[PDB]
Amino acid sequence: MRAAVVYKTDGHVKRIEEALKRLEVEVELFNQPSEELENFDFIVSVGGDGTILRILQKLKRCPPIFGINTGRVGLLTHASPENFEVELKKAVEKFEVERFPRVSCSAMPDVLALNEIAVLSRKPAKMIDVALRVDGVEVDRIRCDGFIVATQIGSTGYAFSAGGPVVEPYLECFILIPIAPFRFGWKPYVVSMERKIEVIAEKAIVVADGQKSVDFDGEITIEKSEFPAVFFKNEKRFRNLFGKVRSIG
Amino acid sequence: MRAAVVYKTDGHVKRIEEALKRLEVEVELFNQPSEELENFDFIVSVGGDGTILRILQKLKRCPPIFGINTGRVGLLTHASPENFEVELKKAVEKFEVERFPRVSCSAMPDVLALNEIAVLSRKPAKMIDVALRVDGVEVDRIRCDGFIVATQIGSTGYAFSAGGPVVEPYLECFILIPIAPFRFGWKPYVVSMERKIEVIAEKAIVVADGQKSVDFDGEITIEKSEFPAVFFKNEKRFRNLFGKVRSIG
Amino acid sequence: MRAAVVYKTDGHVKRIEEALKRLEVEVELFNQPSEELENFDFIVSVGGDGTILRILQKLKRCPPIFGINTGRVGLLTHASPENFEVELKKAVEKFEVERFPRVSCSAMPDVLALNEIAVLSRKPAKMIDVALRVDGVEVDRIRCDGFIVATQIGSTGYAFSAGGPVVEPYLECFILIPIAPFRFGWKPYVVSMERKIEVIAEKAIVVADGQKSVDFDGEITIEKSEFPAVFFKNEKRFRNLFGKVRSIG
Amino acid sequence: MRAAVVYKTDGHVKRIEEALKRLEVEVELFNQPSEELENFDFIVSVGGDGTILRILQKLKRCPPIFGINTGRVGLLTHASPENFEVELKKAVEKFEVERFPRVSCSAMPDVLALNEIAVLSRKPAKMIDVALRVDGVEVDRIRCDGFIVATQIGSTGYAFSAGGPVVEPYLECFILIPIAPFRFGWKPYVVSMERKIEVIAEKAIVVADGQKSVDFDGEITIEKSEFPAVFFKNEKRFRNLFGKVRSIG
Ligand SMILES: NC(=O)c1ccc[n+]([C@@H]2O[C@H](COP(=O)([O-])OP(=O)(O)OC[C@H]3O[C@@H](n4cnc5c(N)ncnc54)[C@H](OP(=O)(O)O)[C@@H]3O)[C@@H](O)[C@H]2O)c1
Ligand SMILES: NC(=O)c1ccc[n+]([C@@H]2O[C@H](COP(=O)([O-])OP(=O)(O)OC[C@H]3O[C@@H](n4cnc5c(N)ncnc54)[C@H](OP(=O)(O)O)[C@@H]3O)[C@@H](O)[C@H]2O)c1
Ligand SMILES: NC(=O)c1ccc[n+]([C@@H]2O[C@H](COP(=O)([O-])OP(=O)(O)OC[C@H]3O[C@@H](n4cnc5c(N)ncnc54)[C@H](OP(=O)(O)O)[C@@H]3O)[C@@H](O)[C@H]2O)c1
Ligand SMILES: NC(=O)c1ccc[n+]([C@@H]2O[C@H](COP(=O)([O-])OP(=O)(O)OC[C@H]3O[C@@H](n4cnc5c(N)ncnc54)[C@H](OP(=O)(O)O)[C@@H]3O)[C@@H](O)[C@H]2O)c1
Repeated sequence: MRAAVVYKTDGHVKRIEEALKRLEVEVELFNQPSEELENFDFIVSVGGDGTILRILQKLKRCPPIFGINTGRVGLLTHASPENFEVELKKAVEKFEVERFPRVSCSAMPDVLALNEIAVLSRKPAKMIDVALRVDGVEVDRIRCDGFIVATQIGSTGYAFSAGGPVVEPYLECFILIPIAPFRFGWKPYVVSMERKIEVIAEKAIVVADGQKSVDFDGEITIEKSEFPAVFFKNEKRFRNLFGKVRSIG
Repeated sequence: MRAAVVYKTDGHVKRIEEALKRLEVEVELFNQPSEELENFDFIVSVGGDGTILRILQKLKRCPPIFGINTGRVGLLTHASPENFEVELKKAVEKFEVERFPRVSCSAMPDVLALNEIAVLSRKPAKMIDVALRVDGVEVDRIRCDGFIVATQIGSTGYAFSAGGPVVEPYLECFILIPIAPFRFGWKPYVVSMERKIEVIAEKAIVVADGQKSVDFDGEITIEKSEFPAVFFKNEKRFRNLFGKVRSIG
Repeated sequence: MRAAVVYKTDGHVKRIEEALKRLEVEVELFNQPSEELENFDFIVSVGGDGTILRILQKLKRCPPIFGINTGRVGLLTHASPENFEVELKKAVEKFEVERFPRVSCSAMPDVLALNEIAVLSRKPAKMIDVALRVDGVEVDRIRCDGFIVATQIGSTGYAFSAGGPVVEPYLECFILIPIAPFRFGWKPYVVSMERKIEVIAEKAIVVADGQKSVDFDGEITIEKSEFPAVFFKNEKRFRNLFGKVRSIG
Repeated sequence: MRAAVVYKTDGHVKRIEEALKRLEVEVELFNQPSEELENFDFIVSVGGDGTILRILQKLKRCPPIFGINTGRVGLLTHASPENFEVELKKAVEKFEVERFPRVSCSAMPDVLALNEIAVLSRKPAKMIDVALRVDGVEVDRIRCDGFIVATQIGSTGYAFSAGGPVVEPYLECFILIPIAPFRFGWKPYVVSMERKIEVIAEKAIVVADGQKSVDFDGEITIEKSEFPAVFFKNEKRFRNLFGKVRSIG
């Protein structure tokens, strides 16, 4: 059984490597994400949530991810440098896995997103007229700095800052919310993730998980992909959710 | 086949009779909701969403409800007097039904709520210290005027005014949100409606769908019941939601 | 020179007496607010902002107030038990005074409010239809749990929880904001404090600084009074503002 | 008495020309704003609030402005095509003036802003770390898509969409609010326009009234300038505000 250790800075890589060693696991260190990662039994992320997002941009089929939070808040991580040994041991031996859906939009067919797909204007300080449709029905048209289509996992990211609700990890759904909407009233919409999202806009740009982006004009489609992000089951995922959220910043 | 027609004011009760008559349906009239409605094939509600809420408070087993919106906005209704005869026939003929979960708290053992269970302070202009727990884990503790535990159907009611998100009718869940929270940061939480909610508060009052209340001191649990609200299927429920919401007043 | 010392609990009332001693000031201890306080050169509040709100309720003319916060946050206080001495001496010796307007409403002529005048429904969990006029012009009609009319000082109290903006102490103005407004869109309005505020509501109750209330039906008017609250000049009032607000709860 | 008529389209230029001729006012046509407008007794704007903003960009000394609204909502406007002839005559005959402050940025020494000075990220979908100080005191530090420093006039513009409050036209003040702030809690701040604002951020751009922008790295300061925007007094500005704000989109 071999595993890949991905890291941003040399942080705690030494000890993490030795721990995987004592658990008799072959190790291969990575300076940065690479599609080569698909060829392992599981991955150990060392950094933050951003690290895990970058790792997932290289994966289609996804081996179990165990994340180590090196910073402040880690909604996607399993432990910190302080207790990764105990947890890693439990994860690597119990080998219970857990899945969360990933999305894709027609403008970038090969990209998958865990947090969200954002439609922003190309120039800063410029609005865009965005039309929104889901399962064919026109649900709204609004002028804003951009529009967010996020998963429940994304509810704590960009959507959160736009004023969105925090949604439980285990409740699948889309969160449609505008960024700086110019209208008297507006509300975030929470709909089923089985539905098809269509966003219509001119002189815009699509961004997925803040990584890959492509300029586009007209209309794009967003739906649930077939390749979820996979992690080892975090027994306290729900419990930690509320505490981690109050410390965001 | 027999149907009970419940009305707020006897303004159209005649036309409706001469319509259920044409459809060969035995008809009975009730000026005020009653446990007897439980002995009919279906119920016709004349008035507003409130009318429907008042009817439900009398039903454990719930015959299919066909609502005729008397006024402005009716998220729970099926048509207005301007076209009820048409939509009524399609409903009675196809007889396709739809169900939405109802909840109950321990303070009032036999009452069901379609919108929410709200916990407010007994005296106006006075705060209460509220503690929240779902499935055992402590999720929050905050000072506020009150706290709402709503279903997705209630996401457009009291919860909406407290700044909650608009949630699709076909996505089951709990919107947990405070009313006038006295704290720098706060967010609504959307969790699976399969979980157990617990609200701990002193000098408080519990209200179900705005109909039945009762004072309580301490803990009360809220959870999904076995007796849903049953309505005739509304083929356009999803599309008409966004429109009706923007006109809420 | 004699000064009154008001306290809720026996907290640090001792050392505070001994400090006013070394400053050659005559002391008079009060277990609770009294209209008597008007006959002093200055008052020393020992408790919190609530304590100061309760003291001001019994003062038409207001001798300089010096607050000591034994609580968590005190936007109206000058020091904590840890440094009241140094600050008390500076205040009493330099004796520089600062003033903030107080408001009064027609329903309760003799009452003055430093934070706000709030219009709430008599029964909890019930909305009230509120009409708002400023200087005779109609500004808004809305359904809500209540409606707040606050000063810049109250901007961090009830109005804050209703979603209002924090206004610095030295910018005189009114903050009009509803509690749980039942409407798609709504915004807090910030108008000049020289204007006449008019609130029309049935089955309501008016409250001033959360201390005095009167049931009322019809229309009440609110405007700037002639008896400001008077405190010793607080040099760091402004810079302290932003830190104290983030800790509110 | 000579006046310049600035228009965005051939619209009602003809009828406006006869209207002024019929008033013994010498007129001149301008397709696009010019620094020459400073050489007229008054200016007639045809278009929307944007037209007015673009005209102000070329004026230090500001001759009175009369606005005719082509669009749907014009908070800076005076009349619509349907009745400009009437209002125009009352304006030009009474010649009553009204002034509103414009602020200036240190990154663009000669530009004036009526709505706001906004600091945004250079790249879309990228946050910037923004530090805020007013009158030399540290007020906040937050990660966001941007930050807005608006005047009461701008409170209905960008600040509005960022979730800021509605501040009446006659209450001079600054509105400090972030765009898509990534933090659990946050509040818009309203401070006196006599204070000095300082925004600190790297890899950012400053935009004035959404017209002129420059890249900056470090610290910029914003203060009230000496060159106000001037308009013919709008008798119903205060009452029309609430109506216009509720129709924004
Ligand atoms: N709020 C905003 O203004 C804003 C702007 C752009 C992008 N974003 C979010 O960040 C992602 C793209 O990031 P980026 O490459 O531009 O920069 P980062 O990834 O440089 O910035 C994103 C920040 O958000 C944290 N984060 C990411 N996903 C999160 C989640 N689900 N819940 C809570 N925090 C989360 C990151 O992890 P840390 O613990 O690991 O460091 C980091 O602090 C998007 O998926 C989007 O959700 C937010
Ligand atoms: N926003 C608030 O401040 C507030 C305060 C108390 C109660 N409520 C809500 O009203 C219910 C209690 O009713 P009540 O006897 O006090 O007064 P009503 O029932 O007198 O008032 C409730 C108002 O909300 C509308 N409504 C009801 N259920 C709704 C839903 N699921 N989505 C959108 N609108 C809905 C009703 O419409 P119809 O008659 O008009 O057609 C009615 O206009 C609760 O379930 C709660 O959700 C809201
Ligand atoms: N946010 C809400 O939901 C809510 C509900 C009702 C009343 N209030 C406010 O409470 C006051 C009525 O007093 P009460 O007898 O009901 O309660 P308290 O005064 O029993 O409770 C009020 C709480 O608010 C704090 N507070 C008071 N004035 C403040 C101000 N100007 N800025 C920031 N915090 C302030 C108090 O601080 P200390 O701990 O220092 O006393 C206390 O924690 C009114 O001024 C009203 O604005 C707020
Ligand atoms: N909310 C947002 O996302 C956003 C984004 C960028 C800029 N803005 C605002 O627009 C200005 C820059 O203009 P721009 O070149 O980007 O495009 P515009 O000027 O093309 O767009 C601005 C829109 O806002 C309206 N507007 C302008 N000033 C206003 C004010 N003081 N109060 C209420 N509405 C106002 C305009 O009205 P008319 O159609 O009648 O001219 C127009 O619809 C800035 O001063 C800023 O306040 C807002």
